[PDB]
Amino acid sequence: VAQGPNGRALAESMNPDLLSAIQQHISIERYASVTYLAMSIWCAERELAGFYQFFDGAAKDEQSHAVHFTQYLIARSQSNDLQTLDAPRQNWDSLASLMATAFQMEADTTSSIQSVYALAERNSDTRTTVFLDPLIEAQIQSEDQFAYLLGRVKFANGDPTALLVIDNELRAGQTQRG
Amino acid sequence: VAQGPNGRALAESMNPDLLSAIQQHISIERYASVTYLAMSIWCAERELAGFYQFFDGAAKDEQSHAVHFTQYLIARSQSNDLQTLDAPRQNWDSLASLMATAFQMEADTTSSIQSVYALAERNSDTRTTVFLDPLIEAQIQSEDQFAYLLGRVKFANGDPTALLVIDNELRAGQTQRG
Amino acid sequence: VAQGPNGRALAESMNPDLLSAIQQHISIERYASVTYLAMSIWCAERELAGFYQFFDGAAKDEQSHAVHFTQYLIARSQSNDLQTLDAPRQNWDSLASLMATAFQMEADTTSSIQSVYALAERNSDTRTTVFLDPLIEAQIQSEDQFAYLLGRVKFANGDPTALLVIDNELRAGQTQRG
Amino acid sequence: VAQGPNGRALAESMNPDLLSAIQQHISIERYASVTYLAMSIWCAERELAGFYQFFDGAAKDEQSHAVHFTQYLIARSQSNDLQTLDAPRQNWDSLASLMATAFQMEADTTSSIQSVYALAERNSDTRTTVFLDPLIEAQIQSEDQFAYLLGRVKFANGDPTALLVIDNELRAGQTQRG
Ligand SMILES: [Cl-]
Ligand SMILES: [Cl-]
Ligand SMILES: [Cl-]
Ligand SMILES: [Cl-]
Ligand SMILES: [Fe+3]
Ligand SMILES: [Fe+3]
Ligand SMILES: [Fe+3]
Ligand SMILES: [Fe+3]
Ligand SMILES: [Fe+3]
Ligand SMILES: [Fe+3]
Ligand SMILES: [Fe+3]
Ligand SMILES: [Fe+3]
Ligand SMILES: [Fe+3]
Ligand SMILES: [Fe+3]
Repeated sequence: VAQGPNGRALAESMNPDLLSAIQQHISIERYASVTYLAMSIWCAERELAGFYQFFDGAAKDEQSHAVHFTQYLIARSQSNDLQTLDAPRQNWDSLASLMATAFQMEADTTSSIQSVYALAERNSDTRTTVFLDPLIEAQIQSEDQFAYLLGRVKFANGDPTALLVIDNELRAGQTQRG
Repeated sequence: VAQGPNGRALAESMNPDLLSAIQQHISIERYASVTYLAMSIWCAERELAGFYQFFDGAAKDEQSHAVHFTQYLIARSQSNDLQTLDAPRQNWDSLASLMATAFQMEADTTSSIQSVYALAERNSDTRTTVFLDPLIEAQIQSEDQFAYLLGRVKFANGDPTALLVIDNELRAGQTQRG
Repeated sequence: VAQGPNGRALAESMNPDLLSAIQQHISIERYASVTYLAMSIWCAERELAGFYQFFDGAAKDEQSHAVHFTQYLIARSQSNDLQTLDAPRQNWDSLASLMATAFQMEADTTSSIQSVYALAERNSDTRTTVFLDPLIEAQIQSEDQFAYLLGRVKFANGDPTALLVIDNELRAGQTQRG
Repeated sequence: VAQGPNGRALAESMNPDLLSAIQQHISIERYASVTYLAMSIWCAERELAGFYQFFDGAAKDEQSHAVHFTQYLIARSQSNDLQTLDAPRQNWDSLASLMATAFQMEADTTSSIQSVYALAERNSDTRTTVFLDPLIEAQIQSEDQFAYLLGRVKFANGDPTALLVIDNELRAGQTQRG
């Protein structure tokens, strides 16, 4: 029985480029987390309590996704390499602009997973594509959800009255088309 | 005991023009169904989640009405003839325009039933008028409901803020005067 | 943030040939639905109440599958295009012939999904293959089920007594190998 | 306040031909009752216990229908006139022949109601058409049910084995398409 790079028994070696891609993606999940924390704060600073609570939960969820990836590397007997985390964006001129950044962040998360997915297929790593399949499925739902929140905020067309109604929806947990 | 056109024992023959009228009306119910599906999609594309859920349920209800009619022909030992279904309308410039089409669709459904009703009376088919009586009663309630939804949307006068409030009413199931 | 063809925020563009293939497949699910409705009617006309109830439920399930696909296009910010629906087949000389058509309809549904799947892989659309994966899994179970119902009816070798026993199985919900 | 023919306060006079038609129809319901009793006995004599129980209940139901009509005449302040009741048919060469007589008996019951209905319309007696409307609705269901039982027995094509299976269905209360 061979030992993998993290010291555990190795079921099958992993291509180093694929390992680096996964380590890089863990950073993207962690960056999404701190970005949603920043967005939560921006919302709280403007008394948008429902948006604040939504993004506060979204930040914890993104961290959970990152940890989920670290567990996969452990399972594959590969080393984790937790990286320096950039500071998030923290300033937006409107809620609509913030929600656009949030949507792009989800689309960018999926793109990163897709890039890892393509590299795993290049290396015939079926464990990794199977591991990523449910995460892409969750990304479709997340993109649908953030397209819903962004589009609903844009529908409000900057009217504070409409944004308060949407804010109360989010505080109630009404955060998807349903 | 005579056998009816669908092969079952025949309680009483049905005039072929009346049969064709019923088969035609089944198509109208099926067309109402796919129209409400199209309207549900239009609403979902604009993040009008409550209107989407309402029309999604309305589409299933219209299909149930169609099946209810096929069961009556079975009960009368008459042949069903499921027809080609036209594509629905799929484009509207506003929610108010969509709701106007929806109201007209309900009024047109009732007109079709009324036409079948008149033909059954011409042929002294009391089974068919008795069968249609509760369906006309349900049409009155449906017309009242869609006049309510259309009128409430028109009252909003295109204000997104008011349409969001109405959207949330529909998501809660507040879809009639009550 | 770019807007997709249906107006929603776009996470990633979709190849137009892949979009048309998905729109075409939605038609196949809707056609399976009306085909199972026709089969339900054929069974009811022959007092095969269990087969009638089975196909009545199967028709609603196929419609649900179609709606599931329309929701995916919404999630991808792609336009739906609900198409004209052909009239179903409505005449069979025996229950065994009807069940053969039903089995082929399920196999043909899977073939259509497989064709969409191959086109998504050609375009590296991992969202679409992930979306279709569970639907292919459900197709395996559906093909297993309809091979079971077809084979059991063929085992009956046209004996009405055996078909009544099977009819009662279906009315009880005994519709799979289990 | 005028007194009606049965002595009670009279809300509106009834045409004597319409009264005789209703009195005649009460006889038809009573005759259906004793016919179903005879059919129950025929079935019991052949150990068809499920068919026996079905027709035993059907006989009581027909009597209830007759009483329902006598109550309407009371409500209209009209005299009842309970008539001599013919002896039922009591001999059949097969269960299929018996079920054909049963189906015709239901169709004939509806025809009698229809004849009363037409006479009430001739006399603009809207109380009577309203009273008969739900009874015609029940007749549609009864005709559907007896077409189902007759057709299922005919499907058995005289095989005792199939008739035993159907007999057990009826004993379990499985007496309609459902
Ligand atoms: Cl805004
Ligand atoms: Cl509007
Ligand atoms: Cl067969
Ligand atoms: Cl027989
Ligand atoms: Fe994530
Ligand atoms: Fe995310
Ligand atoms: Fe999978
Ligand atoms: Fe309808
Ligand atoms: Fe309707
Ligand atoms: Fe009525
Ligand atoms: Fe399907
Ligand atoms: Fe299927
Ligand atoms: Fe009766
Ligand atoms: Fe009866």
